[PDB]
Amino acid sequence: EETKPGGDNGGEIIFIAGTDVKVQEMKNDLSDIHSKVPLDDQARTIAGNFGI
Amino acid sequence: EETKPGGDNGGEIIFIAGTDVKVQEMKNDLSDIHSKVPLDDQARTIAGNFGI
Amino acid sequence: MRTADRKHRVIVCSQQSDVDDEGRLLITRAGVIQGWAAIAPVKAIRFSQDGVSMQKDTMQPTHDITMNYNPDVNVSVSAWVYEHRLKSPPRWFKVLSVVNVDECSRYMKIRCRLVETSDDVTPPV
Amino acid sequence: MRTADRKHRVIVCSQQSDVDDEGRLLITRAGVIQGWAAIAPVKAIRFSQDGVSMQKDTMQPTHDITMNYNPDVNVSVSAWVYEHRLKSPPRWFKVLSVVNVDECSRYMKIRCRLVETSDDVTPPV
Amino acid sequence: MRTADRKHRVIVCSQQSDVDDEGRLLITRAGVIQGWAAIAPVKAIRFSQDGVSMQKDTMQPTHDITMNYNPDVNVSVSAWVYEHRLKSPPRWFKVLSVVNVDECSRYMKIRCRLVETSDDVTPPV
Amino acid sequence: NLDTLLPLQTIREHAKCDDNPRVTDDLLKLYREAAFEAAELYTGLSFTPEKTIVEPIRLKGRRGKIILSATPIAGRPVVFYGGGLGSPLELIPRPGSNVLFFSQLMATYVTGRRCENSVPAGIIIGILKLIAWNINNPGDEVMSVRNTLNANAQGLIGGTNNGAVISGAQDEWFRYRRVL
Amino acid sequence: NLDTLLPLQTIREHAKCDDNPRVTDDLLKLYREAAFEAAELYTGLSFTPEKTIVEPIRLKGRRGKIILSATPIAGRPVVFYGGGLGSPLELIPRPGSNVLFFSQLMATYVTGRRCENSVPAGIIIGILKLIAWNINNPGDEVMSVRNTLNANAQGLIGGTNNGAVISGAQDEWFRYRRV
Amino acid sequence: NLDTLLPLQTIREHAKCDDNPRVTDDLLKLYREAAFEAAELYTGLSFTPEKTIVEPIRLKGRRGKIILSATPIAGRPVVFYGGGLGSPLELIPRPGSNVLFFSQLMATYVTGRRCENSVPAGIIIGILKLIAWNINNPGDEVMSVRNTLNANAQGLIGGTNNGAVISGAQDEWFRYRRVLL
Amino acid sequence: NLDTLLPLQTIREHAKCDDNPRVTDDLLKLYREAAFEAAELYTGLSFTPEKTIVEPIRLKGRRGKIILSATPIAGRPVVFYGGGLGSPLELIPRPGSNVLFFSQLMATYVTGRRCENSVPAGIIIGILKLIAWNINNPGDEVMSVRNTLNANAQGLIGGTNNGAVISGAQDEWFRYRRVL
Repeated sequence: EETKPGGDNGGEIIFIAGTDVKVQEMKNDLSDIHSKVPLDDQARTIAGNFGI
Repeated sequence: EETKPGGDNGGEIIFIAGTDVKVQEMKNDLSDIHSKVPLDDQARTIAGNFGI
Repeated sequence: MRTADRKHRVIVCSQQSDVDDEGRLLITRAGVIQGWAAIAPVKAIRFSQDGVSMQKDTMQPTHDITMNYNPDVNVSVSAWVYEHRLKSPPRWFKVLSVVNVDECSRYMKIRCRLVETSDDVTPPV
Repeated sequence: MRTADRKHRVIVCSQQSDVDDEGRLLITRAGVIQGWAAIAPVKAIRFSQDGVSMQKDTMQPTHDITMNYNPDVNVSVSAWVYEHRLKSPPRWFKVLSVVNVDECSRYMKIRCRLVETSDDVTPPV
Repeated sequence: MRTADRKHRVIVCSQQSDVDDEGRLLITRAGVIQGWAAIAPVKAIRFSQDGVSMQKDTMQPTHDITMNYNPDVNVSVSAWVYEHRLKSPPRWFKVLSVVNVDECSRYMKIRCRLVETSDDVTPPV
Repeated sequence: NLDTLLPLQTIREHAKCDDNPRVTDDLLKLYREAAFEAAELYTGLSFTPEKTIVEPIRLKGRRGKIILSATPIAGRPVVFYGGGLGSPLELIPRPGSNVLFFSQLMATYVTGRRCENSVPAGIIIGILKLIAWNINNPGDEVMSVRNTLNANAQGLIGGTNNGAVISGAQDEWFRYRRVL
Repeated sequence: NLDTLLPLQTIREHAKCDDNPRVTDDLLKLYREAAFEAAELYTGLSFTPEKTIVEPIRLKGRRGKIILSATPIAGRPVVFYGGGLGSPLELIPRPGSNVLFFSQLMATYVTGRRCENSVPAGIIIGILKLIAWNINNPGDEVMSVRNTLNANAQGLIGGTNNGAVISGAQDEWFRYRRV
Repeated sequence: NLDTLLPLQTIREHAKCDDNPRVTDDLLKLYREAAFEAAELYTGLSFTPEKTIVEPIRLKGRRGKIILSATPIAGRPVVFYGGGLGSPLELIPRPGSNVLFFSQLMATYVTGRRCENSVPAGIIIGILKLIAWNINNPGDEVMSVRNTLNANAQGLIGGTNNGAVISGAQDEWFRYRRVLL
Repeated sequence: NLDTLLPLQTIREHAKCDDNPRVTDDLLKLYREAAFEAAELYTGLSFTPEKTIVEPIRLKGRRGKIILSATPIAGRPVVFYGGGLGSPLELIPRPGSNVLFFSQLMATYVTGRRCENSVPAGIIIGILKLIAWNINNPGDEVMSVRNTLNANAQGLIGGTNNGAVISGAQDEWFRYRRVL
C-alpha cells in the first residue's frame, strides 16, 4: 500500500521473502457503460423525426 | 463493495489473506441490441420505396 | 462390513435341558435375540440323507455369523442359531465361539457349526 | 499405532498371594499402572456362561495389548490387566509375555489371555 | 541396512571358564569388540521377576543383532553380547548363530537369545 | 449451558464411544464447547436469549443503506439516534437480513433466538460430527484432504486439513447459511 | 406429526439396526428429525406447521414485483398495510412460488402446511437413505469408494463423509424440483 | 500464566501420555509455552484481560481514516489527543472493526475480552492439536497420508508433513483470524 | 554456555534418543553447536536479553521514512540525535513495527520484550527439530523432497535435500522473521 504517490516508499520495488502473494490486475474497462453505438442511433432517430 | 467512488476505502487495493476468492469480470457488451446492420438496411428499404 | 451384506435372518436361541421322567433327557431351545446377520462358509459339508452333517471332529467351526454386537448379552457355550429361509429347508447351527471384531464392539463374529438342515427340525419356542 | 487407537482404559496390576489361615490361599491384585492402551484379538473365545473363558492350553495368548513403554517397570510373570468399560462387564487379562516393539522402547505389546468377563469380579485395590 | 538404524551400543564378549578350587565353576566374560549394532525382536519374552527370561527351549533365538562384518573375528559358540542403555537395566544376550548377510561380507547378523535383564548383572572385564 | 441442548450421552452414542470411552468426560466438555462455538460463529446464529447491541453506523449506498453487525431479531423495531435526528427513528427489519434503508449516528437493537427449542436439528447433527472428528484426531496423523486440482507450485502436500470441513460439518450445517 | 409419517419400526427395519442399544430412540428421533428438516429444505415442501410472519415489503421494480421470504399457503389473501395506504389491500398469490404483483409498507401472510398426509414415497426413500447413512457414518475416517481407505500420496479425495449427497437423497428428491 | 488456563493434566489427558516418563514436566512446559505464542503471534490476540493501549495515529486518505491495531472494544469510546487537538475527542468504534473516522496524533483504548475466563475453546483446541503433534512427531522422517512412508521414485511429497502445522491446529486458530478486505 | 540454554537431556528427550543412545554425547553437542549457527543466522536475531542499541540511520524514501533494525517496545519513545538537529527528538513508535517518520544522524532505543528473555521458546523447536533430523540422517540415505512441480529438466531426482526445511525448521523459525 505505501507505494501510492506521496508515500514512504513510493515507486520502489516490493520484496517478499517467501510465501508468494499472487496479484492479478483487474481490467475495469468501463469504457462502454452508456453503449455509444445503440445510443447515438436513438439520438439520430429522435432527431430525424423532428426534421433536423 | 466499499471501493465505489466516494467509499470508505475507495480506490485502494484488495488484500485477502488466505482463502483465495476468485473474481471474473463479465463483459455485458450490450452494444448491438438493435442489430444496427440488419436495421439500417430495412430503413434504406422502406425509405427507398417512398422514393427518398 | 457392508450393512447390505447382512442378508440372513436368524434367531439366536439358548438351550434349556432337563431329563424326562421316563429316564431320557430333553432339550428345549428358547429364542432370545432376533436380527439380521451375515453367514459365510469356511469348510465343506457332508450331508448324509436326512440332512444331518457328518463332520467327525465336532469342534471345527464351519460357518461364520456376524451380527450387531450387544453388550448386555453373553453368548455362552450353550447358544444355538436357527436360520430360516424362503424355499430352502431351515438350519440349526451350534455356536462354538465368539469374537468381538477388532474389539471395536460393533460386530460379533460367531464361529459356529452346522448341525442339521432338513425340513423337520423343531423350531424354537 | 496412531495415538487415537489407544481407546481402552486399563489397570496393570501385580498380584501378591498369602495363605488363608483356614487352609486356602488368596491373591491380592493391586494396581501399579493406569493408562490408555489398544487391544486386539488373535483368537476366538469359548465363554461358558458366567464368563470364564474355556481355553484349554492356558498358555496361548488371545489378546494383544499395546501401551506406552516405561523403562523402570519390569512386567513380571505375575502381572494382570484389569480393563473396565462403560456398558460392558469388566475383564481380567493375565499377561503371558511382553514385546518391546521393534526395540524402539516406545510401546509395549503384552500378549495376554482373557480369564473372565462378568459383572462380579474383584476390582484391584 | 540404514546406517542410522544401527542405534544400539553393544560389547561383544567371549566367555572364559574355569572351576573354583572350592569345587564349583566360574565364568568370566571379557569384552572383545565394541561397536554400534541394530537389534530387533523375533519372539516374545517371559520376564519372571528378577528379570531372567523364562524361555523353555533355550535354543530358539529371540533377537537379531546386526553389526559391521569383521573378517578376522570368529564369533564362536561361546560369545555373548552385553548391551547397556541409558535409563533401562542392562541386558545379556547369548549368541546362538551368525549369518553373513547375503555373503556380501558387509554385515554380520547374530542370532542371539536374551538371557537376563536386571540392574545387577556382572559387567564385562 | 449446553447439556440442555445436547447431553454427553448422545455424543457418546453417536461417535460410537459408549462402550470404549476413548476420552474422559471433561475433555468431552471442552470439545463440546469448541463445537458449539464453531458452528455458532460459522453460520452467524447466536444461542443466548439476546445481546442488545449499540453500534455506530455510517451511511453509504446513495439510495441510503444501513448494514448491521448482528441480524436484528425479527419483529422488533430497530431505533436510530444521534446523527442529527430530532427524535429516535424507528425501522422494522427484514427477517434474517442486516440491511435497512433510511454528532454521530448510532443504532440499538437485540439479537435473537431467545428460545431453546429452535436449533432445528441440523446444527446439532453437524456438531455431533465435528466432535466425532476431534475424538479421534488428536493431531498426530496427517490426514490432509485435497481441494482444487493444480498441485501448489511450492510442491507441498496440499491444503484443507481442517476439522469440520473434511468431516461432514460444513455440508451438514450449510443448508442454513444464505448465499449472497 | 412425524411419528405417523415415519414409524421408527420402518427405520429400524430398513437400516437393519434393531438389536444394538447404541442407537436408542432419542438419538434415532434426532436423526429422523434432521432428515425431515433437510427434506423440506432442499425440495421446499413445507413440513413445518404454521409460522405466521409479518415482514416489511420493499417494492422493487416498475413492473411492480413483490418478493417474499417464505412462500404463502396458496389461497389465503396476503394483506398489505401502511406505507401510505389507508385501507389495506388483499392479493392472492400463485401456488408454489413467492412472487406477487402489485411509515413503510408491510405484509403479513401465512406459511407452512396444516394437513398430515400427502408425503410421496419418493421423499421417504430419500429420508430412509439419509438416516441409514448417519447411523453408521460419523465424522471420522474420511473413507473412499466401496467404503475403502486410501493413502493417496498427494492428498485425499474429499467430500466423501458428507451425508445426503454420497447417499441417495439429494438425487432421490430432484424429481420434485424444477427450473 | 498458562498454569491456570491450560493445566498440564489436560494436555497429558489429551495426547494420552500420562504414563510416559520420557515427557518430563519441564519438556511439556516448554511445548505448552512455545505453542501459546507460536499460535498467538499468528492470531495477534493478547491473552491477558482488558489491556489498555496507547499508540500514534496517522490519517490516511483524503476523506480521513484511522487504522488502529487492536480491534479495541465493544461500546467504549476510544479517545484521541495531542496533534493539534484542543481537547481530547472521543469516538465510538464499531464492534469487531478497527477503523475510525473524524505533536503527533495519539489514541488510547482498551482491547481484550472482559473476564479473566480467557481464550475460548477454539484457541485451546489448536494448542492441544499442536502440542500432540509436537510430542509424538519430531522432525526426523518425512511422512505421508495416514502416516505411511512412501518412495515416489522422485521427490518426496513431504513439503510440509515433516513437522509443520499439518494437524487441524493451525486451521482451527484461523477460524478466529480475520481476512482483510 | 549453550547447554544452559538447551540442556542435553531436553535434546535427548525430544529426539527419542533415550534408552537408545544413538550418536554419543560429544556428537550431540557438536550438532547443538552447529544448530545455533543455522538458527540465528537464518533469523538475523542475536543472543542477548533486552538490549538497547545505537545505530546510524539513513533517510532513503525522500518523504522521510526511517527503517530500524529492531523492534522498539510499545510506549518507550526512541530518540534521534546527531546530524542536523538542535536537540534529541522524541518519537513514539508504532506498536510492533520499525517504521518511523519526521554529522551522522543516529538513533537509540530499547529492543526485545521488557521481561525476562530466554530465547523465545518457539525459535527452539526448530533447533530441537534440526538436531533430531541430524541424528537419523547422517548422510548416506537419499531423501529428497520436491520444490518445483515440473521436473528437474533431466533425469535428476528433483531436489530440496537440505535439512532444516525438510525437518520443519525453516517454517518454525519463520514466525520471528521479517518479510519486508
